[PDB]
Amino acid sequence: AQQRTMSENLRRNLAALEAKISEAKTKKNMLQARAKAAKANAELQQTLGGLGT
Amino acid sequence: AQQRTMSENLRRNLAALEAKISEAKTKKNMLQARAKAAKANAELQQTLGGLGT
Repeated sequence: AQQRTMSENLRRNLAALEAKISEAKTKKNMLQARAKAAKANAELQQTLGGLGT
Repeated sequence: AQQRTMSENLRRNLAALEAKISEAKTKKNMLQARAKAAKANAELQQTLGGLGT
């Protein structure tokens, strides 16, 4: 009875981590592109304006 | 008569130790798993949150 309670606690939190990794991988696809876009846009904003060289 | 009283005292406390070792072995089975579970869960709680890296 004790083992069964302990195992359930472990069985549940395993599912939570696997779901969490899935959540991270799903975002990581789009975040990488967001970071690339932002820098190029920032470089462009300087170009459009007079700021810097 | 003296020997018989002395021997009984020793005979009894032997049974108590053997029972005590049995009590320890029965718990040790489940305690080891409890200790493993707790650490992995703690590591996971940091992951779920923002705390640490």
